Parts: sequence; structure tokens; C-alpha cells
Amino acid sequence: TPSMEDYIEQIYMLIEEKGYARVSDIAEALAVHPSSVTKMVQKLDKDEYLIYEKYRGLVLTSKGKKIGKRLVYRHELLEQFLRIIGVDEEKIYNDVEGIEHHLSWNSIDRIGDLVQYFEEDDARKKDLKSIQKKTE
Amino acid sequence: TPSMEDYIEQIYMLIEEKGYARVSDIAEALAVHPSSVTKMVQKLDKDEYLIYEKYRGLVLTSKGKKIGKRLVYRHELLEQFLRIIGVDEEKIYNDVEGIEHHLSWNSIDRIGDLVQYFEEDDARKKDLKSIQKKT
Amino acid sequence: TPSMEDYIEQIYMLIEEKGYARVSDIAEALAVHPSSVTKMVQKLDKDEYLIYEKYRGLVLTSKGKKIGKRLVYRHELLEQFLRIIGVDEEKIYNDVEGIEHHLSWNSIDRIGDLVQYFEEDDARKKDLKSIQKKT
Amino acid sequence: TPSMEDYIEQIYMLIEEKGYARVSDIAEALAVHPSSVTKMVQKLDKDEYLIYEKYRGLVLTSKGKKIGKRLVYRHELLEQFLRIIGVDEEKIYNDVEGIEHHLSWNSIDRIGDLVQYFEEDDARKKDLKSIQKKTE
DNA sequence: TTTTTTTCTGTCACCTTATTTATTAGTAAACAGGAAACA
DNA sequence: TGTTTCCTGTTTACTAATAAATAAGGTGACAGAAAAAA
Ligand SMILES: [Mn+2]
Ligand SMILES: [Mn+2]
Ligand SMILES: [Mn+2]
Ligand SMILES: [Mn+2]
Ligand SMILES: [Mn+2]
Ligand SMILES: [Mn+2]
Ligand SMILES: [Mn+2]
Ligand SMILES: [Mn+2]
Repeated sequence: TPSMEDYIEQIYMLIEEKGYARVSDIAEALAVHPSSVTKMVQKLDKDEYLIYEKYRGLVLTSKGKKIGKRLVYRHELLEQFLRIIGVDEEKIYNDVEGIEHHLSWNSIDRIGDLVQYFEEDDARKKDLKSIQKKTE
Repeated sequence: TPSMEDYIEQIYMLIEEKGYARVSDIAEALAVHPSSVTKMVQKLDKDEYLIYEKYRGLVLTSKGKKIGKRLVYRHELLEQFLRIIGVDEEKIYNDVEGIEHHLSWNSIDRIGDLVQYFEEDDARKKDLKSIQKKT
Repeated sequence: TPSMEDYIEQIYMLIEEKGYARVSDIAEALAVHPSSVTKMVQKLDKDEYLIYEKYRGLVLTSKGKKIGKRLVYRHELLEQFLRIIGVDEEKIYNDVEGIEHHLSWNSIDRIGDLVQYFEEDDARKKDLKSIQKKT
Repeated sequence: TPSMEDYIEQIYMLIEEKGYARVSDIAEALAVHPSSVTKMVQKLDKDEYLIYEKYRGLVLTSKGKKIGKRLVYRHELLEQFLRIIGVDEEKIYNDVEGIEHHLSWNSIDRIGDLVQYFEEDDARKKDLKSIQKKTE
């Protein structure tokens, strides 16, 4: 099930952004009651993804850092992919969070071929925009 | 919603392919126990997607067909997109059935424009492979 | 082929009505034991009138559709004939299912002209009723 | 049922045509092997319709001759009906023998009314004959 | 010489009984929370 | 803000029961021969 990965994603993003992994701010961001977060963090601490103390914040382990880096790579790739294709901003975030878990790594690899195709050249992007507008 | 769209999609595909949809066919197509299929047909009948006759069969109403056609169109379009981009053959069917239900129809339409950008010209499909090969 | 034409006739009607033909519904329609329905379905499958799938169902082929479409027209025409002529509605169905399989198509074609002769005017049917009401 | 009525019908027709009915005449009339005729004469002896002798012949009783004339009436009426509406002369007989056994007597009476309707006025036949060719 | 009955014996028509599969109806129980509590 | 303790539906199998579809056997009228009676 998909709900297992986003906690690692969020913990990584949070310790890079503000160095403060905590039970509070990862709850409202997911729009869930903090008791579910309390249960999940304690479930996955037992799988070596975390470092924890009864009155201290969380820290990532050696494997958690690189797993989270891959997750952030995937999320950041897909956001700019969808912007290149041209879906309006209001849609992008939840579209990415919807698909990011079900794509296999072969598809994430081959999407890298596609995103570079429209970024290392100026013209192909404008051809794609011309087609996009020709039947809007 | 996703979990009902899967059943509408599969029922439509079976009707289209062979003219009748059976509980024992939907169960394999979805890889579920048939009790779930019957308990879900008796749930789609009250939303008027289906006409359900107990121990006899089921049929799509005019509401159901209009949805099923769009669902199958989305399925084929996403498969063709992944095939144009070059995903491994065995993985395409696993990825498409995963992502398809979370995608807004807005991005489905924009993918429908992306697919024809490359379908328009034989040159582009290997210009892209010129990006691929230098990895 | 009287005994064989009835199955195709009823299967066509039942597909147009329900959307699917089931062995038990055919058995009730022809008023026979369902094993006699199975035994005849497996024969129509080898005469190529229909496609049969074991424990799954039936589909009419291009032969069977065009045959049954004509048989149903014959049925409706004979019902309309006996209803024009003044027979009480109890016995019309039994008479039709009795005679329809023994009439040649020349007879059917001329009965169509007779029915049209009576449906193109109103005075003709009342002269016919006026002769019935004294002979 | 067909094979039960047609022996009375054909025996009556032969008795009125020639004054006597042999077993061979019935076998040829129904196109069957004569032993099938004798084993049916056994079934009719049991039912009072006729008088039988082991090697001499058949004679209809007062019961048989009443029914046989009504069956001959049905035959002649249906033949005249099919001949009025324009069926080809060679097609008539085989169509009559097919339906005479399944039409109930109510339909036969109504068919008699229909035959009267055309036989009492010549113009109706001309109207029907015009429409009969209008679209061939 | 030609019918006209008595047996032989074959397909067949259709139903009864049994069997194999498919469909439906509860029971359960592990999940995913989540309303009150704390600190 | 950092968690704990019972509640509270959801989702899916599983196990039973219920019916539907199919196959293996019988009967038994109806032909069609081929001898036999006349
Ligand atoms: Mn996520
Ligand atoms: Mn993400
Ligand atoms: Mn689907
Ligand atoms: Mn799909
Ligand atoms: Mn019929
Ligand atoms: Mn009919
Ligand atoms: Mn007859
Ligand atoms: Mn006759």
C-alpha cells in the first residue's frame, strides 16, 4: 500500500528544510489526526528507518538518508515533468502525490529521457506548445 | 471513484470483447474472490450504472456505457504513451493500471496532446533516442 | 426445420429482450427440460449458427442474426394477420407457433400483401366485420 | 395430431372417390410402407371410427363419416383461401397439409368469413391483385 | 402373381437422475483510524 | 504539544448454501425390412 513511503519523504524534506523532525508538523500537512502519525512512526522505527528517544526528536539512519534522497528525486522530477507538459498549477501537486507511488523505477528512468528532451533545447518545447494550443 | 471505475472498466471490456460479462470472469480479470464481485454489482445497480438480475446476469445502462468508453480510452492512451516513451513491455500493464485512476482528466488531455506530438513525425521518435543513447 | 428454427427464433428474441440468453430462460420459453436445450445448443454451435462457451454462454454469428431477424418478422406478420382477421386473442399465439414453421415463404409474402390491403383503409375492416356479424 | 387425422381424411376421400379403400391406396396417399398403415388401422379399430376385417377391408361407421366430411371441408376451404390470395398453384397443397392440423376451428370459421368477403364481390379481388404486383 | 399381416430391429426424441460449476449469503477478523483522555 | 486507552466502522477472504448447466442412462413411439398367410 502507498501510505508507507510518504512519512520517509516528509521526514527527509523536513530535516533538510528546518532540521526539526517532529510529530506535529507532519500531521496537518497530510491532513490526518496526529494519533495515526504517532502509530505509524512507532511502527516503522522498528525497521531501522529512524533514531528515536522518549523525549527527543527523530533522526534518519544511514539507509534512510539515501532512500529519502531517491524519494525527493522522484517527486521533484515528476513536478517539473508535469509543468513541462503544461497542466495547470492547481492540479500538479496532488496528481504527483497520486501517481508517485505506483510508477516502477523503469518508468521513472525512462521519464528522465523525456524531461531532458524538452529542457536542453528551446525549440521542441515551443513545437509542443504549438500543438497544445492548436486543439485547446 | 477508483474502486468502482475498475469494475465499470472491466465489465465494459468483457461486454465489448465477448458480449457477456460473468461474475467468474470479472473475478479473474480483477484477481478477487467472486463474493466481492457480486457484492459490488449489487452496489452498482442502485447507482443505476447496471441492470442486475439475480442468478441471471448484468447489463450496462446508458449512464454506464458513457463512462466505460472514457475509461477504456484513458487505458489505451496511457498504454500508448508509455509505449512511445519506451517502458519495458512487461511493466507497462502493471504501471498503467496503477496510475490511471489518480490522474485528473486535465493531465489526461495534455498527455493526449503529448502522444500526438511524437506520433506526428517519424523523426522525433529517434531524435528522442538520441537523448536516450548518450546516458 | 421446425424443431430447429424455434431455438434460433427464441434466442434472438431473448437477446433483444434481456441482452443475454440463458439456458434456463430458453428452457422456459420452449417449455422443455434444460438438458435438451444444452444438447441443441452444442449442435447449433457445430452448424455455425452461434458461438458456444462451456459454462459461459452464447453469441449469435452473422448467419444466426440474419436468420433470426427474418424468423421474428414472420412471427409478427402472422400475429398481425390473425388479429386483423378477427380471432380471439387467447388462441393467436398457439395458432401462430403451430403454423409458422410449415408455411412457405411465398405464402408469407402473399399474406403480407393481404395484411397491407387491410391496413391501408378503414372501411374494408368494417365490411369484413359486417360479414362476420351475419355469417 | 397430423398422423391421427390424416388417415380418417384419406380413407374418407378414397371411399367417396372409388367406393372402396385398399391398404395400398392409403400407403401411396401418405407415402408410407403399408405395414405402417395396417398397424394404424389396428389403432382405429379400437376407437369405433371404422369396421375392419383381417384380410377384407375397411368401412367407415356413422361416427367416422360425420368427422371425415368436416375435415374435407377444412381442406377445401384452406385450399380455396390460399388460391384466392395468389399463392402459386404448385405450392398450395404442401402448404395446406402443413397447417390444416394446427389451425383451431375458430380460425377456420374466421377464414371462411374472409373467403366470403372476397367471393361476394369481384372488385375486391382486382384491388388485391393490383397491390399484389405494385411492388414486385 | 400380388397384396396384406406378423415379427426384427434399428435409429432416434425426450425426460429422469446425477454430477460439476457458478453464484450468493452470512461470519469473521485484521486495519485504519479516532473520540476522549494527558501534561 | 507528546503521546495512550478503548471504540467503530471498512475491506477483504473463508466457508456454506443455492442454484444453474452438463453428462450418463433409460424408456418407448415410429419407422423401415423381410418373411409369412391369403
Ligand atoms: Mn506520497
Ligand atoms: Mn511525494
Ligand atoms: Mn482501472
Ligand atoms: Mn485501466
Ligand atoms: Mn416458432
Ligand atoms: Mn413464432
Ligand atoms: Mn393432413
Ligand atoms: Mn388435408
